[PDB]
Amino acid sequence: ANSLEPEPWFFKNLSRKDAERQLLAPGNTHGSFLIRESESTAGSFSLSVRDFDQNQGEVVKHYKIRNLDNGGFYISPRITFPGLHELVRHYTNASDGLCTRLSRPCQT
Amino acid sequence: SSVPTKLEVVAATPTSLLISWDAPAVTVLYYLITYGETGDHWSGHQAFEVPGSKSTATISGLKPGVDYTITVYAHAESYGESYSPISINYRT
Ligand SMILES: [Zn+2]
Ligand SMILES: [Zn+2]
Repeated sequence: ANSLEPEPWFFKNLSRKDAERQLLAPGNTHGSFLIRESESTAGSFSLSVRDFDQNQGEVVKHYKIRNLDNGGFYISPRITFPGLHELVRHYTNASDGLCTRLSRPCQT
Repeated sequence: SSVPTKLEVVAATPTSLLISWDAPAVTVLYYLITYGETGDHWSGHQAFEVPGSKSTATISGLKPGVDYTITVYAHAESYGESYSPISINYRT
């Protein structure tokens, strides 16, 4: 309800690959995350998260945030949320199946 | 124990599956159904919602000769934890 524009973790029109270079910029580590809106389909969001290193190389994972008919969102069908704000605080409390706990907004 | 119970395929073509399950006693507003090739990581599965009043669903656009894992998640509230999911495997 326009409440995403002040969020430090929200990035408007940001592509998957721009999310990766953003999350690999200096100042980020595992847990660094952003939510981005898809550039083609307005209203469909992704979660991008700086993961644990693999084989001394940096890793960034991506998750589709899916849309409920009732307006809510979910990543895993085991737990659904009324908005992105509750989704973000839930995965900041625990990884709960994500590669890593959300720990810090992506630093620019 | 899971909600729903008795997930089974009840029809198949090389590119689609119809699934049905035992109507639950408990309240269900909506199901979330995921499907994808067995072995693939869950974050790449497809997913879609069916209303809590249906007890069947159609999954289409599949590739023939592939092992799919199909999981049904029942939600008793608008938002929150699902019941324990129920899951089956089937090859097209
Ligand atoms: Zn039977
Ligand atoms: Zn595969």
